[PDB]
Amino acid sequence: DCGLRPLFEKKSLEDKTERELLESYIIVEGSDAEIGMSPWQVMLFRKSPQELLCGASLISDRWVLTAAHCLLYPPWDKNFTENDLLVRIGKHSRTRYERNIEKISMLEKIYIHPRYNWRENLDRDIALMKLKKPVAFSDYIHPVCLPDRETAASLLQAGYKGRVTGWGNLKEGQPSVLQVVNLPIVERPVCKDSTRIRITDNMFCAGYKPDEGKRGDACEGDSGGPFVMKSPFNNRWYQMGIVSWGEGCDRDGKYGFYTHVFRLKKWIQKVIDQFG
Amino acid sequence: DFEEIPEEYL
Ligand SMILES: CCCCNc1cc(C)nc2nc(Nc3cc(Cl)ccc3C)nn12
Repeated sequence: DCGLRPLFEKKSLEDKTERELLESYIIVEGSDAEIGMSPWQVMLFRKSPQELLCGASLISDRWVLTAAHCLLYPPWDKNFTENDLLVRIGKHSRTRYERNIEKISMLEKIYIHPRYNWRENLDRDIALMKLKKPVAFSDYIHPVCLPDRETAASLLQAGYKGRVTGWGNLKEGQPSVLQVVNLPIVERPVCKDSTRIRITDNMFCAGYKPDEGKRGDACEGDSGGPFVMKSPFNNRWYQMGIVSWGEGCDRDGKYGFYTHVFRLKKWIQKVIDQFG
Repeated sequence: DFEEIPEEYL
């Protein structure tokens, strides 16, 4: 039942910008999200001090997907464990305890990809989190779909637009509510030529060219969040990427880099069936 | 500026 939103697809109602995504299938400079627009959006919350760590996504009633560098990053002495964090699902407001709406969960086990490369370019920047107990779905909480080989092949193309959501910085003040922005996928060559960092096949970049007029990007605080696309075949939302890294925020000639979810799906399946 | 979450979760 993944990827079908209670307040939209199931009622045959469209959100205000999804048409832009479908029309292309031939957070800085984002807008406030509509209620229930991204029911799979998760907030990684640190207990002490109470603070926003990263974004993440709900892929089932028991698992949450996020970026490995949100939990483990030796250069900044970051190394969190199960009890250092809380997962908050179904939110809209960044700072308020949305009573009766959001659900806060504890973590049972964190899984970081064995070959996550924090030393050089954040290659394989992905991690799974097993919640202590299943989250009940609702109008504001619903999992997103993971792509199958076919869906990934036909949607992950230069020019095609995806959607990124997060409570991160609005500029390189934080927002009051979840922000959203739609960005086009950029050709590998252009991605490579925009940075000194060695780019691997487990990443793709997104953003507008300096001449396209439109702009927008993810920023600090958004890492670990989902880059989603709506399939025009079955109308479901699929998570194609994970906000990984960027050089600054919304700089011209620069683009955001995302973890290529499908390329690492084997590991995801492996961990899920072997541990629950 | 985060709002106090219930101690039941902490
Ligand atoms: C490979 C080195 C990249 C340097 N920039 C980094 C380093 C680290 C540790 N974490 C980082 N998180 C982010 N967030 C991020 C993600 C996108 Cl998609 C676009 C703009 C930004 C801000 N950027 N970033």
